[PDB]
Amino acid sequence: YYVDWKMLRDVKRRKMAYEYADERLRINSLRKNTILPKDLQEVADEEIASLPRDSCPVRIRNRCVMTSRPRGVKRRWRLSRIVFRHLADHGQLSGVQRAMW
Amino acid sequence: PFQNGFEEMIQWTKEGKLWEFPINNEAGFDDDGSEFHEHIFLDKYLQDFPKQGPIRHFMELVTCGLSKNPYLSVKQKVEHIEWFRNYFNEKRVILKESGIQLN
Amino acid sequence: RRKALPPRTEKMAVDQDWPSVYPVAAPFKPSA
Amino acid sequence: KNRAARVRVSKGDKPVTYEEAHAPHYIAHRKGWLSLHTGNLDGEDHAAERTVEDVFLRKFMLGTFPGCLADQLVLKRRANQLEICALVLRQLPPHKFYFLVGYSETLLSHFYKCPVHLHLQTVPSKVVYKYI
Amino acid sequence: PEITISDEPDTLYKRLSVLVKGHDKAVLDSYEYFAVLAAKELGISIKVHEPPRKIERFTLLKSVHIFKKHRVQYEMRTLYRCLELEHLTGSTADVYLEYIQRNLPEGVAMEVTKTKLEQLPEHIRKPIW
Amino acid sequence: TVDFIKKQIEEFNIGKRHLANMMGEDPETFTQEDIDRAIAYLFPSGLFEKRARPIMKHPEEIFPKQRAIQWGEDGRPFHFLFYTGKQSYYSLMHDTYGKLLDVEKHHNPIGSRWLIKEELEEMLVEKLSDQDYAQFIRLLERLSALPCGATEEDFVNRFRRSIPXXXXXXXXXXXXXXXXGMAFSRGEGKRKTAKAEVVVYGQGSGRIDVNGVDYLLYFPVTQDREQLMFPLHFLDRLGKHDMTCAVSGGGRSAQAGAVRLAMARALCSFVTEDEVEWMRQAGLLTADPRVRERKKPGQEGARRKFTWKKR
RNA sequence: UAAUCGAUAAACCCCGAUAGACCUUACCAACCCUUGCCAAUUCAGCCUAUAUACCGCCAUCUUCAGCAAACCCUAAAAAGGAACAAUAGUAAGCACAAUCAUAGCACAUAAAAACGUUAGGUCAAGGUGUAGCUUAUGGGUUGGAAAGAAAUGGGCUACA
Ligand SMILES: [Mg+2]
Ligand SMILES: [Mg+2]
Ligand SMILES: [Mg+2]
Ligand SMILES: [Mg+2]
Ligand SMILES: [Mg+2]
Ligand SMILES: [Mg+2]
Ligand SMILES: [Mg+2]
Ligand SMILES: [Mg+2]
Ligand SMILES: [Mg+2]
Ligand SMILES: [Mg+2]
Ligand SMILES: [Mg+2]
Ligand SMILES: [Mg+2]
Ligand SMILES: [Mg+2]
Ligand SMILES: [Mg+2]
Ligand SMILES: [Mg+2]
Ligand SMILES: [Mg+2]
Ligand SMILES: [Mg+2]
Ligand SMILES: [Mg+2]
Ligand SMILES: [Mg+2]
Ligand SMILES: [Mg+2]
Ligand SMILES: [Mg+2]
Ligand SMILES: [Mg+2]
Ligand SMILES: [Mg+2]
Ligand SMILES: [Mg+2]
Ligand SMILES: [Mg+2]
Ligand SMILES: [Mg+2]
Repeated sequence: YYVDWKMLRDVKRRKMAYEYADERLRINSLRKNTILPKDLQEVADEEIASLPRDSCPVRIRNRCVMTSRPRGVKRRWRLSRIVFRHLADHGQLSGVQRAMW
Repeated sequence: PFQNGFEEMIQWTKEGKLWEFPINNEAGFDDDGSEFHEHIFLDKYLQDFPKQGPIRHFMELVTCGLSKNPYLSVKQKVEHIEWFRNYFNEKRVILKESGIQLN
Repeated sequence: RRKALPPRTEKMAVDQDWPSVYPVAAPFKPSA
Repeated sequence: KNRAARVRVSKGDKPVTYEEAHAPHYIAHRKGWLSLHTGNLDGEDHAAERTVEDVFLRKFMLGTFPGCLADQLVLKRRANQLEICALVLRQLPPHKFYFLVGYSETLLSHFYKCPVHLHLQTVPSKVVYKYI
Repeated sequence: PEITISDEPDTLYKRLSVLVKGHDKAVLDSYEYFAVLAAKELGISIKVHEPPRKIERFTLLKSVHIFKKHRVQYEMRTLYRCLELEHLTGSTADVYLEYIQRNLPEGVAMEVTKTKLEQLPEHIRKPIW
Repeated sequence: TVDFIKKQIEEFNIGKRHLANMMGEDPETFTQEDIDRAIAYLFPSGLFEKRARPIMKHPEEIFPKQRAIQWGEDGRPFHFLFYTGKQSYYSLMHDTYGKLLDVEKHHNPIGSRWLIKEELEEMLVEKLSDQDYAQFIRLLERLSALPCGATEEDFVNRFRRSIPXXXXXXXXXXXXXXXXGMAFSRGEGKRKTAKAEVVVYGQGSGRIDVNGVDYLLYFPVTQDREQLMFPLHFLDRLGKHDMTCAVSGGGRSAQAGAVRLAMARALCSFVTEDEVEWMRQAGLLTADPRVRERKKPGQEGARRKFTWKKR
């Protein structure tokens, strides 16, 4: 079990987004070009609009991997602030010390 | 049985479980036995295409893109190009209709 | 049935060469 | 009042491990780090993986070795191999201890796809740093 | 132990630059000692220095719910030692570095740069097209 | 607890040998100095608190002193003051007072201080009270107050300590350059993100060069040039000396001040030993401890706070 | 408005968010699916009701000096227990202090700051006791929200 249903949803959006990556890339290339004819670009427009939009990149949300919390995650540890702190304060996180200066 | 720790590590490494030393981070990845001119120089795959058209503009761009791309094998770079051949060749109609004659 | 065996430090020869004892990367056993 | 990873003052009779008696602000001053790996240094990658990994090995060792675990479990990562040190209390008859040694090493090695090394240091009773 | 000798003219290194990143300054001190003592025995002619320490700090909230007046801050320090070796052979480097890396402690990382000596490529020597 | 001290000192020596033989030194001339280096290299703990770093030491420095057995196996106590609960203190007191009495029948600023309270507490292996300490020291003043015999002086010497005091601005010997055969002095000031180095040549045209350009051009702010003028106008040397300068970090005033410090430092080779104490009391050679204060989180300016609301 | 929740004297009000176009999302509107993530389970799954059942993390008095076992005394003890030319107090522990960090001093700042107090904050970080939901308070797809008569908190930019 992933910890939440929200997680299942986003796991799947990751798998989707890896699936169609190159269709996206390829099609969008024409679409982003000023050298090509506009005519090509309209059809291609309809084409990326075609492919399932649960497979689009921006629809992805980094979460805390243990705790699932949608905000507060620190990119490097893929952890929520609460969980991160929790670990770092038993000393279980290497090289992280409470900062004084 | 293991007579010593050195013995241990030794058997691990012959086995492939330990790493080789000193480390080269490319160990275990041969990249198909390809060489630099099979990445950088993409003339091979542009042979079928209109040579004076904006199609050349575009595909010279894609060329430059895939020439600079470390994260892909030769087989994938190829696949991109062939996908563009297939794509442009699939729409002859739109090529003709935009004010340029395209092959 | 409870087992207490004295540490290797008890049988240790005062001049015994060290790298014999600790050849490679080790956890630091307090016993040995 | 900071409640973080702290152990409250009792009527004064409560036994305390050296680690659990030294509060979060003390890390790197008196207390050390429970884990070691490259991942948090300036130029380094995959810190997250070693964190998930670490967490799972905490839970795993707590569950494979019931009631016999002494103090929090000390992980080291060296050149792709894990060195897992444990302070373990003496409860089990030694056969069972070696059963679980082999069991753990094998199982983990095949899970994390890297060679694991296990070390048990056995202790008569939980070390008491304070009170008691 | 098995040694072989192949006819081919082994690689020269002008300068072998070895950086060790770490957390604890102690570990990097003792490791310097070890590296210098290994190098002194292998006739390697080395120097060592201490590059400026990096300290990366960042900030989290101090509570679960809401007091944003209240934060905690955390640090990671990254300390450096660099062993700069001069005039090494190919094999010399391979062995010395093998001995170094094998004994690398768990808290530290190592970043190697070799500067290799090659005379001139073949098509450039003195042909002109 | 004494059995522990016997055992521990034995094992300490056995482990001492064991240390020398692995570390590969002669077990004879092995010192604590060597012990430290040894462990420090074997168990390298980066840790800030230095007591929590690994130690192998003679148990006497490790363990606290103990109060010895205070009574025979009959129950009967050795010292007659035992029932005072502080014998250690009141023995010193009885003796001190006795010394005094004998002195009265007989009689018909070196940097020396009395012990701290902690040092008398160490000397008697006894917890003390402030009042008690004070009482005693008071008594030692009474002792010093009279004619001082030989054993009298020894007695008070037990409770004597001596302290160092050192004040001089450290004087660099000059340096005569080989090229012109001329003497120079090279100073380094540091102020507030800005370090400067100033080489001062003893025979000048008045020339002052900064980072390869002239000082007027590098300090268009008049104030700065005044700051620069300070040491030289102080020592009346204004035209006499020729300075080369390299400064980096921070903004203009910080720079001018760094040059102030560096210069005033490089100017004490060419000055008299007396003018030095003047430059100190002018405050020229003392660094500026003043620096930016870190913002604090949940605040504004390290001091400035977010506007506070009563309602 | 068909259309979230939580905070809301000092100790809310650029607050959970170091962050909502879809997503996030918990909301409303329609449609749909019923061992419906997992190795097995008359079992799953629930941002549903309890923060006045809680653990976690914190706020607050607070840069406040006290808290507390083990004892000892008081022509009785609810409780109290010091005077230093000392009159019944001794006591390890936790606080403060001390040391650490801000790369040498020093000061400064940072940190720390017990016991309790406010049934202070949070069952929407996560986890749980008690209760409820189970062809639905569960799970999905598609759209839709976040309009200003004002009233006010904090900011930014000005008035030269
Ligand atoms: Mg997003
Ligand atoms: Mg606070
Ligand atoms: Mg300001
Ligand atoms: Mg409310
Ligand atoms: Mg409420
Ligand atoms: Mg409130
Ligand atoms: Mg605010
Ligand atoms: Mg939405
Ligand atoms: Mg719901
Ligand atoms: Mg209610
Ligand atoms: Mg409450
Ligand atoms: Mg609570
Ligand atoms: Mg007090
Ligand atoms: Mg009382
Ligand atoms: Mg210091
Ligand atoms: Mg201070
Ligand atoms: Mg504070
Ligand atoms: Mg303090
Ligand atoms: Mg309430
Ligand atoms: Mg309230
Ligand atoms: Mg819940
Ligand atoms: Mg429950
Ligand atoms: Mg629904
Ligand atoms: Mg929606
Ligand atoms: Mg108004
Ligand atoms: Mg303003």
